[PDB]
Amino acid sequence: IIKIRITLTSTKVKQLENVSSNIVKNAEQHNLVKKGPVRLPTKVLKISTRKTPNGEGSKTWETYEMRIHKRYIDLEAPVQIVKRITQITIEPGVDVEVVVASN
Amino acid sequence: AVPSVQTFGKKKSATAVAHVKAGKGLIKVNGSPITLVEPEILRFKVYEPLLLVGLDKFSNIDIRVRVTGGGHVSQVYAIRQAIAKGLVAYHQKYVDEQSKNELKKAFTSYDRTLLIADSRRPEPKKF
Amino acid sequence: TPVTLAKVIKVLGRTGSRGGVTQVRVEFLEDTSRTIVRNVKGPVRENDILVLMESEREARRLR
Amino acid sequence: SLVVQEQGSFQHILRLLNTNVDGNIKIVYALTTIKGVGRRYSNLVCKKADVDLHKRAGELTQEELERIVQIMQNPTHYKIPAWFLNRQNDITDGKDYHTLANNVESKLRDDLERLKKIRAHRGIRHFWGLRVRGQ
Amino acid sequence: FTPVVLATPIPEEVQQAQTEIKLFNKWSFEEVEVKDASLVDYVQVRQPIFVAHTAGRYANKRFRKAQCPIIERLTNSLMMNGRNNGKKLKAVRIIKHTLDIINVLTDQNPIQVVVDAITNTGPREDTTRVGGGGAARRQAVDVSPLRRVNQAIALLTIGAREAAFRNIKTIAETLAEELINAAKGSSTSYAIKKKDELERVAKSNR
Amino acid sequence: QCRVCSSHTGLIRKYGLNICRQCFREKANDIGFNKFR
Amino acid sequence: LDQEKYDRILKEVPTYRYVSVSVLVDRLKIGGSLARIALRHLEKEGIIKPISKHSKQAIYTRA
Amino acid sequence: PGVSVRDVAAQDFINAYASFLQRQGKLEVPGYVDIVKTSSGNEMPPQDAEGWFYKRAASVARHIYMRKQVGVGKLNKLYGGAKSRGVRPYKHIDASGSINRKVLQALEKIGIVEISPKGGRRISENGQRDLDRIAAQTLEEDE
RNA sequence: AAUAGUGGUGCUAGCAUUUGCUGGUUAUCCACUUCUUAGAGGGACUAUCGGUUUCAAGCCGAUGGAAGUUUGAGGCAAUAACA
RNA sequence: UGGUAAUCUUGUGAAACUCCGUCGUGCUGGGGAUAGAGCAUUGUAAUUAUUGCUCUUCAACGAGGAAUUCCUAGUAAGCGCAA
Repeated sequence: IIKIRITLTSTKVKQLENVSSNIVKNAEQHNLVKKGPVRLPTKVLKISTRKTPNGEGSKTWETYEMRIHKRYIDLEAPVQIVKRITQITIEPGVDVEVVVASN
Repeated sequence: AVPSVQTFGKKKSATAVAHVKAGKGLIKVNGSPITLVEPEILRFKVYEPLLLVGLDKFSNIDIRVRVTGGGHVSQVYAIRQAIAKGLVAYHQKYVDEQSKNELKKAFTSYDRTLLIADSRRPEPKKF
Repeated sequence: TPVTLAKVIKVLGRTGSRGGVTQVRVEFLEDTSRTIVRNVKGPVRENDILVLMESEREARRLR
Repeated sequence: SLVVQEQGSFQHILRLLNTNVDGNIKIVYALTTIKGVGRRYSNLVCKKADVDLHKRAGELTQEELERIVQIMQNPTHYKIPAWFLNRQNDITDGKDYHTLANNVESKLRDDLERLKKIRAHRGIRHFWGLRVRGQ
Repeated sequence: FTPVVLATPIPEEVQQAQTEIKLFNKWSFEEVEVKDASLVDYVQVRQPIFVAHTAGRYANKRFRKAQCPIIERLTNSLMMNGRNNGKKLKAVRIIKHTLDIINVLTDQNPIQVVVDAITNTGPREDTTRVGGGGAARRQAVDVSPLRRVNQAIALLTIGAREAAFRNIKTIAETLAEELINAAKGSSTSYAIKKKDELERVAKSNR
Repeated sequence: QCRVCSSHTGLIRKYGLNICRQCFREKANDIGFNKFR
Repeated sequence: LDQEKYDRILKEVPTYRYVSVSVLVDRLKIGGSLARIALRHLEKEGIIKPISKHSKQAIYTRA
Repeated sequence: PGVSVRDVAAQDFINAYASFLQRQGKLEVPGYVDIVKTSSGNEMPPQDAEGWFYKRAASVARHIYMRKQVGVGKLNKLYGGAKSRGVRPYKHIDASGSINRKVLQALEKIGIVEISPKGGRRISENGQRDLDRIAAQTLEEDE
């Protein structure tokens, strides 16, 4: 019966809109109070490294990339409602977290 | 309530939001009157939307604009983008269209980039 | 001074070691029956005014 | 401003310890013509001199040419800090002094010649540089 | 003419004849003056101007190049070497500090003194820029008008730099005397006396 | 450390992975780095 | 050092067309601040009809 | 007919204000104002011999006007120059702190600017009824 | 959309004051998405007219248009003696 | 103190440029190249100056012979000071 907050920061964007849909699905079949999935600015990683094992040759480089997407939802529910549904929305590559911060 | 609308104008990643209200007529560039902008040579570039149609239609208005971003040169171009297109929202929500197009024709006869912002973004190098 | 007030009619082509000059067809305004070519250097188009001095001595073609 | 017309009385040659100054310039630029004193040093002493900061040689009071070396010869007497000096905490006496034009060469050779020949208090491999490659 | 007021206290002096069809803050564009028949087409862009600074898009087809204003063009040429590439704000300060020093030198129209000046300095003849295939010669040739105006303005500009290099006088003092020298046929300025000798040897070679 | 392929220099100290860059081009796939631009 | 800053300027001011720092340095004794203080004195004298002025330069003419 | 601080000149408004402060003389002016310059990056103590201490102290009040709070690190990273390094390329200036530490404390004695609970020194109703009121005294300089 | 922002209602300070223009901050509360961020889609095809050419592939102007230089920039693509 | 991260550093108040001044064309206040005196920090340890702030000293250097160029319209050039 406490306001909670869930985060999920994954790297397969197709496998994050199935999870964020079924989160808001079973909450709205029980019709709790909620606020929509707020989508944060994504983070990209990069490292320039030149493309030769030895050093003998012409010079330009590579650039590698890795994309991290992160979005989070706030929620309030009785604890018996939420403690079951957070255990049936598992999927590989996906991270789930629960925050009950009510300072 | 009061007739009120929002416009915005960009140049080279420099934004300029606008708030239009109705009143005696105050034109506020980020909390200051418009006659004090520090590139003193470019002071008349901001005067150009006002000095095209006459000083008439402004005893029923109120203008508050605020900017971010860009350098000391682009922000002069950014404010007159939102201001000039800010006047037409009155005349496209409240006042009729024959009053709209006569200044629409007056602006774009003189400056195509007073209504439509430029499209000349930068470019990556040695990649 | 002996002016030669001229008007280009037809463009023909560039010629030269680099094609830096262009041969056109030009007309004299004061005598509208003067078909003559001219080795004009520069960006050229229709309907231009051409100052000129030597009204007759001109190379009809170049290598 | 105005037109002030004085009767010349300007000295193309000065005499402040063998320093002959073309004094048709600013007086802080006049002192910089001597050695050991620059515009980072001469800046405050004319401000210590309490005069006009635009004058030429033809208008200077005659006591002040005595005064400027008097503040110079008594550096720490009239509020000069420790970070406003050339020669500081000496290896021979530990005291702190400044230098005029014709004696920067003093405390120079004798202080290098010990590092040049005697293999001195620090100079034993600082012993060939101003001797073999930069003598 | 009936100075209306707003909640902003607006000065009147920006509204007197500026709200009237006079446009530039000190001069106008009624003064239209044609000397050559070549300049009738494109140089005097009949449009208003206030500051002579805009983002022209003319550099992606060679004839939209013609439609930019003349006063905009001369300011563009002031970026000369590796110290003034991109100091456009410095340049317009120079130019608006030159029309004032033009009109106080016993004349009638400060924008007039340059539009007649380029009539003289558009070189009517030319050499060719070829050797000839070993025999490094110079043959019969003439100049296009849209090329003619380009080199016309530029040789006036470059003389002023060395005219103001390393001497006490300023840039605006040079551009004053140079253009009134260029206004008449005098050949006493370097802006003139290098285009003349080009045309004189062109009267030889051909 | 010297990891593998004749390298104790040019290590990638960033992001806390510490790989010799000769032996990064063949391992950058399965870490999940990929080139796109 | 009394007359050269007294007769060529206090009497022969209105002879020219306009006044800048160019005319005042025609004597090799009148230096930069000396030429600068000339107009700085003369603006009090009212002969200067000013046109425009900023920190790099002025545009001044006589009465 | 009533103005804020925001609708006056920028450079000129400081000049008329500090000249009034030049008539005041109520400043703890330390002894070493002759020697110590503004930063390390500048080359010389300024051509102003006296009024520069009035100059910086006026404008620091001018900058806390629009702002919420000012510490000391901010006006260090403020003061208009470029560090020369000689033959090596340039770098940005950073300003000295001792000449700013006391002149921020030199206005608490006259009821202008004081510590916010958020952690910076800001104006309160002491200046908000007086510093604007003497900015309203600059309106006489508008004519 | 308190991990972005404005729009009010307030507590609240200036205020020329007199209607007013600047402030005021946790929570004074409510209402908002234009600007912001990220998902889902849309939009440009050289469109439409005028020239030109074996009337063909196309190329030049034109007005519209956020955009008319492959729309701007990259990534990706195996025949070969550097033992 | 604050910050495991749009919340904190950080609006990363960057520089050129911008007004008001001082300066006056001389290799002068342009240009600081070798240097001696000093105070600091980092590690087990800085002499052969690891770097950094003081004051001094200001020495080649007046646009470059014959030759020859990683960089394409928000492009060439300046100006950054982020990993």
